[PDB]
Amino acid sequence: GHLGFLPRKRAASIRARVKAFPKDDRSKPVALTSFLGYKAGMTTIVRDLDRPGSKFHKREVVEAVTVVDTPPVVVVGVVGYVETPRGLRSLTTVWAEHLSDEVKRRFYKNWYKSKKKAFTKYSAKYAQDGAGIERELARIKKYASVVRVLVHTQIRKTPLAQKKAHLAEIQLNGGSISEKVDWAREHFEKTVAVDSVFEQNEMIDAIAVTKGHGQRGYHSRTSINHKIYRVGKGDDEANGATSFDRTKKTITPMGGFVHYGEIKNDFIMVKGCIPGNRKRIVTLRKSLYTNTSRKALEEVSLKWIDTASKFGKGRFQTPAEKHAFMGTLKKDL
Amino acid sequence: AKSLRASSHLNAKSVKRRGVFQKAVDAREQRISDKLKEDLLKQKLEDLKKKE
Amino acid sequence: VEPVVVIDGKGHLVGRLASVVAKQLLNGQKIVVVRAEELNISGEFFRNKLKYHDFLRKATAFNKTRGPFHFRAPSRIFYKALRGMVSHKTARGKAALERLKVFEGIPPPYDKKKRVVVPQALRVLRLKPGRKYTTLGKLSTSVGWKYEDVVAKLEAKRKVSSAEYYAKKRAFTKKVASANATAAESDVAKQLAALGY
Amino acid sequence: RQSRRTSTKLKEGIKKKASAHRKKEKK
RNA sequence: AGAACUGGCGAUGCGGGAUGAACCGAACGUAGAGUUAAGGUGCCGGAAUACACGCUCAUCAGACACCACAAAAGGUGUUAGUUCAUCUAGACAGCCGGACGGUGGCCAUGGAAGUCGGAAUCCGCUAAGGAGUGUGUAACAACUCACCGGCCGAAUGAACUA
RNA sequence: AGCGAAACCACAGCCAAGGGAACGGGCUUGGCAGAAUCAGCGGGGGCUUGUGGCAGUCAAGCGUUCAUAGCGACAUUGCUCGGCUCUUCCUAUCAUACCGAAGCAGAAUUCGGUAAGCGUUGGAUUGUUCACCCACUAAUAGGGAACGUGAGCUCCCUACUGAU
RNA sequence: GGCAUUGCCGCGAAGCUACCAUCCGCUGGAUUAUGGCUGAACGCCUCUAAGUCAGAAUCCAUGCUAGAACGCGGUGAUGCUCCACACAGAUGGAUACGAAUAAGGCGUCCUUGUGGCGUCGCUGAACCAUAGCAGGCUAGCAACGGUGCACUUGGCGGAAAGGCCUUGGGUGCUUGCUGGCGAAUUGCAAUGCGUGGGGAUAAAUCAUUUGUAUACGACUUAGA
Repeated sequence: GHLGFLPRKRAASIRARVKAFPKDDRSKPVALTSFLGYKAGMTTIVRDLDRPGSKFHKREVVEAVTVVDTPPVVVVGVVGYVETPRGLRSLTTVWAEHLSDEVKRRFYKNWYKSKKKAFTKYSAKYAQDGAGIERELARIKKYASVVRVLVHTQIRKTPLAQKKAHLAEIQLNGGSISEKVDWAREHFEKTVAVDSVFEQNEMIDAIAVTKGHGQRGYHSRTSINHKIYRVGKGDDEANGATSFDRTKKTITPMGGFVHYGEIKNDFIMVKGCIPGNRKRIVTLRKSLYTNTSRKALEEVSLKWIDTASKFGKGRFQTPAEKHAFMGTLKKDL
Repeated sequence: AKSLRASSHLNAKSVKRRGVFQKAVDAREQRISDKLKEDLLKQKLEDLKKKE
Repeated sequence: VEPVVVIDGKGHLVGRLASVVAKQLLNGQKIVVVRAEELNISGEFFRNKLKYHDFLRKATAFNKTRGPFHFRAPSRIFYKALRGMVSHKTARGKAALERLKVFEGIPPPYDKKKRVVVPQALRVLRLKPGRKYTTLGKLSTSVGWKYEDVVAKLEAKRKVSSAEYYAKKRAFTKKVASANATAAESDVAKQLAALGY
Repeated sequence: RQSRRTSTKLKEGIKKKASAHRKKEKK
């Protein structure tokens, strides 16, 4: 086997962590660098390949893509790390007062017995014009090279019963640290959209903990360069409808995904297969650099999204496709 | 044959860097400054539903 | 003498320096070495860069991880060097490299406090003038140390913020060296001189 | 790389080569 | 390899040689004090990061041990010598000038003039010019150093030894 | 959950090198090393290299005196009972990488240099295998790790993979 | 269909799981060989000696895996309260420029410089502190300073800041100067902050539940 993947041992968490972060462009205004979500099955996809110089130029091409449930995500804190001779050293993190039940729940292993007294005497540290709070912001604003944001999943929106929000650090590649903080100041408690991190037709890498078996498996793996096909939004009906097909249907197959629910909010559709399995948390980073290849230049024209039920077999797409073929039966009339 | 760490593909994928996919990020960067900043304005509407 | 003798590599010869830094702990002498990176040596560069890698290869067979660990960062480079002349392993030893401390740069609380050197071990003063002589910094780097800069940069800072200091002091004195000058030559004084002072 | 320790079988297998050079010269 | 002789270990500790059957010292009652042997005195290690004169840079120096094997040589590394030769009658290096006349010697031959070759390598002029040391040409030319000479102003070159 | 042996037992059991004697397990010099414990494997117990020897024009020097006691370096003249898996390392490189040389036009070839990063096949023969041939591929390089993987072939200790 | 050591056949989701399938598989330095540039040694020349440019699938980073179980940081939550007990070598001062060393401080004039003039170094053998019962108790003079102590104003320090300065007042002390008292007999040396129970309250574990995990552990979930 491969030597570099040693020790082949258990990951620390269900949530694998972003080892690297994208560099910096100081000319840009402030931008997030990554985003989190949950793996949700595999779907078949067809489109015409507008790749020049190709043996499959302009022809129809069929490929399996994974959909990842990515809800809008909420800031609860900002962090400042100083550069040291010894690397990096978070000198201060600072939070946002109005924390949700989901975030607080991350601070208790036993939520039921608890007196739920968590960010409380810290919330009374907030209760004034600022003073102590605005001090610790100025602390960061003075020193510290990289400014990272504390955020958590909106898991109540999720069709998962795990109920306990995941915390993940995501840094900021917007230039000047004065801007960095004065972007995190305004964006405390505010929910952050998925389409405001990634567009369609983009290369991204993904992180996830791998499908455990019986030691074998259950390692953190990062795959690199994967094209986002579709960014959909939960408020817009007909996600399955392309510019071609245009029949009103959701990307969710008839009766939800395999061991995963209805997709009642925003999602990402990524080329090929993300590591791990459905339910697992994945964090998507924006590829560290600019990989200008014709593999990355092409803007895709999706044709049709296979929304057949993968549980068992799928001969049809919508419930409207069952009774147009069957007609009408016993229990109906 | 050339490696990934060879001098050929390093020079080739250095010239093309300043293409469209530095500006497509900037075109999306405004949507971060638009709808996410509209989330600041939408919650300011509900705060004016509470201040009334 | 002094309880803590913050030294300072800046132009010393990894060896020698060491040795003495060594003896001195063995004879119960709290030291502290600074600016490790500006430590020197003997010979070209493309040497120390050998007389090393070799060292590098070393490492263990069956289990690479358990073996001669090759530290990069200067400090340590020089450490070793020294934990190599002190029967380390034996109370009296451990009891030493217990007494030691080797920072790269010159962080607080030492920034603020006089240092010193160790004749009997400066490039300038031992190397036949004009002869090949390596300078850690590179030599570290060349083989892993990821910071040369941080140090560097987060340096220049220090130097500054200091010199500045200086001044303020140079300004001060001057005044003294002036007061004493004038209120010098009146009896009392005189007298002293006779004795000498 | 080569070593600079003399193993004792050599260090004394030099003496027993040097002794053979003594009796060779005389004859 | 065999023979003779004299030691050492064998019955034998102790200091030294990082460690050891064959090496260095030194043959032992129990102590204190002094002096040393052999070996050392950057640190591990008790003891001069002593003094003095030199030599050496090594891309894994050297501290390698009757200086014994790979060793006879190689090197535009370096320090000293030895023996031949020029040297203000101007040397060494260097741009500059001449570098010729029978003659484009003679056989070879489409073509050979110094220069694809074969056998002689003469003679005259001079300061000095090889019947020629190379580049080049179909053959010539032009260039060439070797030998002078002028411009400059002192030590230089060759073979070797360590 | 109960009941419950024995064999065995000087003593412990980490590597690397050195410890002259097919002796390393305690020593010397290093690397190192944190209590406690469970589950695997079938894991272990200054040698040499490239150009023959014989007679000779050789020809620097050394030979008691010094070519003729005589040797003598590189040259040139004469005759003429093995081989199928899986690990690791070596460069003395077969391909791939970049150069240097060639009457090397181009394509291809030959020789040489730095380099061990990455690769190195399949079929008829076994009276003792002590031979080889066309088929592909970029190329189908040579070796070491001693009874390598013959306790994979015709209830002694611990490395290692992981787990608390 | 009661049953057939898993009765046979047709097909089948869930799973075991495969080149028998699909997706993915990176860019910066520094080099060897080599080609150079300036250019000595050696009044020419020369890629080299001092310099310097480019350059091999190499090297080293970037990226990828793990995270030292005795490496570290930041942040959330209250230990608090009542009783009973228990107590690797300080001895005046770590006395802050940086860079060079075929060079440098320090002072001064400015023509603001690689500037001039002056001067220093040849050891910290210095500097600053340094007298009082191991440092007492009291009387003035002269200064308007030195210094100790809790306070207070403002500022600086993120590399391991966890210290460094300053403003204002109070209170000591002052050996700067002069005093006035005490020292014995110590006999001639032998330095002179945890427990064991309670009470109130933060949380973890067990037990239960879930399965993305699983040999057992461990891991993930859920429950006033």
